[PDB]
Amino acid sequence: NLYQFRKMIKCTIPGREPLLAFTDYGCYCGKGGSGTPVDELDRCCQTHDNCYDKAEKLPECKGILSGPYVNTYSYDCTDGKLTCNDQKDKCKLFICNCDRTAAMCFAKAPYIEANNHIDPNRCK
Amino acid sequence: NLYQFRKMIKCTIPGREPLLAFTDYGCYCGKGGSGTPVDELDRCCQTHDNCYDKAEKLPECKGILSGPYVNTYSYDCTDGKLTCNDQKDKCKLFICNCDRTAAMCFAKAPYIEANNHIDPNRCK
Amino acid sequence: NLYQFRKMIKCTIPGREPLLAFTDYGCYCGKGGSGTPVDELDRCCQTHDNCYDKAEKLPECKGILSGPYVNTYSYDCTDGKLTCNDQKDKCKLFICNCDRTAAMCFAKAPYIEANNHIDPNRCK
Amino acid sequence: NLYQFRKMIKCTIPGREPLLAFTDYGCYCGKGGSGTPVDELDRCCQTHDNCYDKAEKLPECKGILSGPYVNTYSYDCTDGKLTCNDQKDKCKLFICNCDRTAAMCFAKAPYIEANNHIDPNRCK
Repeated sequence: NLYQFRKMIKCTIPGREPLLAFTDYGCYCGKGGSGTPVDELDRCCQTHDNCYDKAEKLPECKGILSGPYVNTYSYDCTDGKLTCNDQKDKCKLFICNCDRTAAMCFAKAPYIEANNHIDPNRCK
Repeated sequence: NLYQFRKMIKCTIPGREPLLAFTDYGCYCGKGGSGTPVDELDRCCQTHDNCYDKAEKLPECKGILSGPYVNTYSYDCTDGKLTCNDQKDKCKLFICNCDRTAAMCFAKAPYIEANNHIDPNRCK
Repeated sequence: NLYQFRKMIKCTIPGREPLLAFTDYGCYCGKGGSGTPVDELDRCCQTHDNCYDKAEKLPECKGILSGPYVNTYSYDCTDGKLTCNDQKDKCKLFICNCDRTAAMCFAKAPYIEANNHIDPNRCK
Repeated sequence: NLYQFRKMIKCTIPGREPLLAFTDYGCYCGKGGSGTPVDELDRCCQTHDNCYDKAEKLPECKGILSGPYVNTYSYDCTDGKLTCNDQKDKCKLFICNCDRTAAMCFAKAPYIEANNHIDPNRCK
C-alpha cells in the first residue's frame, strides 16, 4: 500500500521525507500526470504510475483490498536493501515490486531542484 | 560569425556535428525560443540568444557586418581551449565571447538525445 | 544480433555512430564491465549486459546461433519507433527486447562527456 | 565559519539538511579527498576544498581564528541569494566567497542519493 511505499523510500533514502521530497516533482512525480517526464526521477514516478495500472488489471488481483494503494504485501528492508517476500500471492508480489523498483530508481536518479515544483505548462 | 561559432563547438565537443546536435534541441537551441528550457543545454542556447541581443544593442557594434551572425572576430582553438584575441574592436570581442561561453556551456552539459525536435507545448 | 542492435541504436539516435559514441563510455558501455555505473547511460549498458546473460540461460534458447550476439531476430524501425515481431520464438523475442530497451534509453539518458573514455580506476 | 557555511547551504537549498546531505557524499564531500569526483556535486566539494587551502596561504589571512572553519565573516541571505559583505578584511571576504560559491553550486547541482557513502574504491 502507499504507506508501505513511503517506507520503502525511507529505506533507500534514509534521511529524506517522501511526503516532502517526491510529492511535487516533475510532471508525474505526485499530483496527476501529464506531458513528458522532465527527467529520470520523473520517469521513475511515471513507471510507478503505469506499474500500478498493470496491477489493477492483473487477473490475479482479488477484491476490494487488492489495489496497489490498499493491498498490504510482505517485504523486508535490511541495511538499505529491499526484498519482496510474497510467494503464492502473485498480486501482492507484483505490487511489492512496483514499490521496490520505484524506491530504488528514486535513490539512483538525479534529483534536480530545477525540476521540482515545475510550472504546469512544462507538462502539456 | 556563424561559421566560427560552429568551429568553436567543433573545438569543444569534437565528437558531435554542431548542426545536427544543436539547432533543433530543446526550445531555444536552433530555431525560435520560448518558455523555460527543458534542461541545461537548452538554457545554454537561451543565454546564447540573450547575448546575441545585447551585442546588437552594443553601441560599439555599428554598421554593415557588425551583426553576430556575420561579424568575423578573431579567436584561437588550442588543445580544446578557446581564446578571443579581439582587443581593439570591442564589438567583435563581445560576439566572440558569446560564442565561446556557449561552446563551453555546450560541452560541459548533459546531452539528452530525446530533447531533440520536441513537441511544441513544452514551450508554452 | 549485434549488427541489429547497432541498427536499433541508429533508429532511436539518428546520424550518430554507435561504434564511436557508445563503445567506450562509463564502466559498461563498451569493452569489459566491472565497478558501479557512473550514470544512467552507463546503467542502460549494464542492464543490457545482464539482459544478455539472461538470454544465454533462457531454456527457450537453442543451438549454435541462439546467442544474443549472433541470433537474428525480427523487428521494425518506423519513424524512430522500435517494435519486436517474433512470437513463436520467444528466445528471439527476448533478445530483441534487450536491444529495444537499451536502444530506447540510450536516447532518453543524458550523455555526459565527462563520463566518456573514463579512467580504469574509476571502475572498481 | 562552518556555522555560516551551513546556513548558506540552508539558504540556497532549504529542502535539505546540510550535514546529512553534503558531508558524506562522493569522494570529496565532507570527508577526506582523493580520486576523481563522481559527479558535479562531488566536484563543487572539490573546488570548495581547494579554495579553503588558498585562503590558508592567503598572506592576507593571519593569526588565531583566521582559518576558514573558525573565521567569522559577514554575509547576507535574502530571497535565496547570497552576498558577502566583507570589504576591509579581505581574509574573511575570501572565506565567505568560497562558501558562497559552494553553497550556491550545491543548489544548481543534481543530487544523486546513491552517491552517499560510495565505496572508497572509485576514489582511486
